[PDB]
Amino acid sequence: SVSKANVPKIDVSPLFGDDQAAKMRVAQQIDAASRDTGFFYAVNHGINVQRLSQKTKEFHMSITPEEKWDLAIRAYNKEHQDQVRAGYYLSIPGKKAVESFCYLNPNFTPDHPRIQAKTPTHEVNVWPDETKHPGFQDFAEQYYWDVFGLSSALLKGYALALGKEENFFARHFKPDDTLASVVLIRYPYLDPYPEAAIKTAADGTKLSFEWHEDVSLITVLYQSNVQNLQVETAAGYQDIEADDTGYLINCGSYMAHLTNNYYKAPIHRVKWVNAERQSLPFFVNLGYDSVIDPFDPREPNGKSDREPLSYGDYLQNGLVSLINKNGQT
Ligand SMILES: C=C[C@@H](NC(=O)[C@H](CS)NC(=O)CCC[C@H](N)C(=O)O)C(=O)O
Ligand SMILES: [Fe+2]
Repeated sequence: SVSKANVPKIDVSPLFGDDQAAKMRVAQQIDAASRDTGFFYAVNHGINVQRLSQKTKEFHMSITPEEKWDLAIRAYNKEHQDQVRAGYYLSIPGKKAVESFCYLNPNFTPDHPRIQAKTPTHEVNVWPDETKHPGFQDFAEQYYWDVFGLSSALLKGYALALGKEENFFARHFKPDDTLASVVLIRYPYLDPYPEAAIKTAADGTKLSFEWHEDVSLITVLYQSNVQNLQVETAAGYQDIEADDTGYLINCGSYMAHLTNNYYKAPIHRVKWVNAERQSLPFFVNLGYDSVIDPFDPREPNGKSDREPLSYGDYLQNGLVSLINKNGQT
């Protein structure tokens, strides 16, 4: 039988305020978690996650096959050549159970300079029809900003944890340019459950999604209360307990690049569970030209061999790489 992973619950509320010592104590907990399994739960985050789950459920349960084609990314709909990242990722009954809706920075409009330059990784969100999904766009855009706010607080924790000034990451994470994404994932109950949608691990464990590191600086995740995630540690894969009041946080491979692997991007996977459930990640990405200098907090002089890498280059190589390893989602 499988061990439970150490995933501490960290009260992050001090990261929103001005008590500096209290913030350092939070930063210490982030450091410890980041250097152990690489996961923690942010609690006292201030987000209304009951409404987030409720409104997401309404959307997933009421969207029709026709609307899905109309919002489809280009992998499902060749008419939609500008939609690499944003839109609907369809299920395929009998083959692929998971389906999702991805959106980016709401400030990415036709008049934003990056959209006018056609810079890669930037797109204008697509939305379903307002009368069919009343309030959904407004809710989802407001959600993007609420989780942006949590994520900025978190990034102040990570900076402090690494011995830097608090805005070290947060100042490259800006409303005007962030490449961050929200994905509203539906994992359905199905019987019979399509076997092609289940993968078997080297240890026999049935999976919905195989082992990987995240393409992110950090990932800020809300999930329903159904246990599914596993993290690889030196002792094997361990179960991450559910907590549908908190956000599950981990570093992605950009953080590992910046810190010369002092904060690793923890390898994790998703168990197959036959139950209706939701997974709503926010992938904290910086702007296309952010190029933080890699450093190394193990070393007295803090210096690293690694070459700077622009977030945009990282993200474009990274998103195409995760689709070829683990399949189209
Ligand atoms: C967060 C956990 C979740 N996994 C996933 O969604 C997997 C790996 S984290 N991720 C993806 O497909 C990356 C797409 C990122 C998004 N379209 C974007 O353009 O930025 C799961 O529950 O399967
Ligand atoms: Fe992941």
